[PDB]
Amino acid sequence: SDKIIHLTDDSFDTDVLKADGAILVDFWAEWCGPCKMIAPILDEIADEYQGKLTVAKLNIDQNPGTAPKYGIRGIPTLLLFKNGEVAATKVGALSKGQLKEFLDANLA
Repeated sequence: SDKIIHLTDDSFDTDVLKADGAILVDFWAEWCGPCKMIAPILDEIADEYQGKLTVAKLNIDQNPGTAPKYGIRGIPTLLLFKNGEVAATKVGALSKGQLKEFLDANLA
């Protein structure tokens, strides 16, 4: 993309778990309706939140390893990482407005 980290099983530790800041990970798949529905929305958020957090996308079919370690079932699942630790969790789609509220409240 441009600002979105395109994650893999092998880059997860470095990209997410080792990052000095907040990472908003999207677990998601090509066939998933709601994932695709929010994909443009993650684009918007990556812009508005520059220097506050980085957005990262793990497609859980091309990267099957990492999902089971966070007990993911329902997709999309958005996970806020704070310096490699999960602060917050949202399952399913939500609008841009609903995601602002989530981040703003959990980034504090």
